[PDB]
Amino acid sequence: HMIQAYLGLGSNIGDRESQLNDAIKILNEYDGISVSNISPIYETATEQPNFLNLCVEIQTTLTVLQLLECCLKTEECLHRIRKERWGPRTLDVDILLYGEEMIDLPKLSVPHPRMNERAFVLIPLNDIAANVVEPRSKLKVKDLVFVNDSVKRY
Ligand SMILES: Nc1ncnc2c1ncn2[C@@H]1O[C@H](COP(=O)(O)CP(=O)(O)OP(=O)(O)O)[C@@H](O)[C@H]1O
Ligand SMILES: [Mg+2]
Ligand SMILES: [Mg+2]
Repeated sequence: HMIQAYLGLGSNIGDRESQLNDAIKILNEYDGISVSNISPIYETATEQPNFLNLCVEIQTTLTVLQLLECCLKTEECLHRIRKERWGPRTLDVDILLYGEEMIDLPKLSVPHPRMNERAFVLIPLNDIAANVVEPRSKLKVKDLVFVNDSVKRY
């Protein structure tokens, strides 16, 4: 049946905003995934560009492992098609939450085990998932989010 999940997307190279918008486009077009909500974008502040990050709410009929493959194929797709002969990767797609489930595999940890210490994740996530419970801490997102001045709305 249909599960609600949250993804975190980040990019700090090229047309960063396009990367993010293209990742969302691709994800929305996999079978078993539809994008139901999108956070605003945030910028986070040595000489390489700042990250843009956002969070995405999806409704999916996929298993969390199938969802992981979709995320990685999306990273892979955008990367392969980059102009620049080599360089740092263009896009990170991380699974933040999958229902209220906890998953501990070598290849997969959900909830993302570092989300709670990252404002560039929590702040955008709080814009679309304030009342969702993070099952490890058993706190809601809105109870975890904190102010961080280095994270600005873009
Ligand atoms: N919640 C999650 N979302 C996505 N990948 C995860 C994950 N938990 C574990 N992984 C695994 O970690 C591997 C690492 O890929 P990367 O994207 O380069 C880690 P990262 O996002 O750069 O750092 P981070 O995990 O601290 O954000 C993936 O191939 C995947 O199998
Ligand atoms: Mg990451
Ligand atoms: Mg990752």
